[PDB]
Amino acid sequence: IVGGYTCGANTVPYQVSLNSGYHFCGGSLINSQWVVSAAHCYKSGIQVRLGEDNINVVEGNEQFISASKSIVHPSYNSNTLNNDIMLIKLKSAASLNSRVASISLPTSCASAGTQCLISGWGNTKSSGTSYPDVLKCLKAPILSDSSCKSAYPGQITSNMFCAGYLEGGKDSCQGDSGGPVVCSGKLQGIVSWGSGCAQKNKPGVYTKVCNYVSWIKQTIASN
Ligand SMILES: [Ca+2]
Ligand SMILES: [Cl-]
Repeated sequence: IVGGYTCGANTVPYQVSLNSGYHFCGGSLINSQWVVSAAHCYKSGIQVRLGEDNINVVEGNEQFISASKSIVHPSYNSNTLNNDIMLIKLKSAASLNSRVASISLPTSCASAGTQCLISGWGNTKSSGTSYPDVLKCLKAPILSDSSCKSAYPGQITSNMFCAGYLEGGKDSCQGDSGGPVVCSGKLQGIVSWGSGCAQKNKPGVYTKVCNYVSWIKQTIASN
């Protein structure tokens, strides 16, 4: 997250870190035994880390649970990142508390102008590299469909939306992938892609989760 702020320990209790010996991706806990992340975050050897603030320090409140099953969207296209969404089922159920809580799925899509909270342990630099150990937060608006497709001609599908600032200086970045975009207490976005970070007319591109709620619920229910 470039141009955000320190969330505060456990102020985003649905934010998970995906870990394969290191934090590599964000995720969103949607019930005690299921995480939503980006398909492009897919790999073997995933440990889900809940209750995390500093990902380099055990502060108490952490739950480390291995993934039992990963399900990449059937239609995930790694070339275009169309349908950039993946479910992860935990070996055992998260103990739910004030620091480890689920985020509700959308009952409908969000519109441009809605303010959202984007969070993650990703890069905080537009130029160069700096990785925070503590969770960063960004308030950013959903941008117009039209604004989004003009920034990335030919690359935005109905399964993608832009959030942020065409002026730049505020954006998701490398390491934030699979993380939450929450608007009005609903998981509307997954940190998917973009061109650079916090560059002018290059807003963050997010997986449009409201397109996936029927697939998420059917898959959870059958798995
Ligand atoms: Ca920690
Ligand atoms: Cl916050």
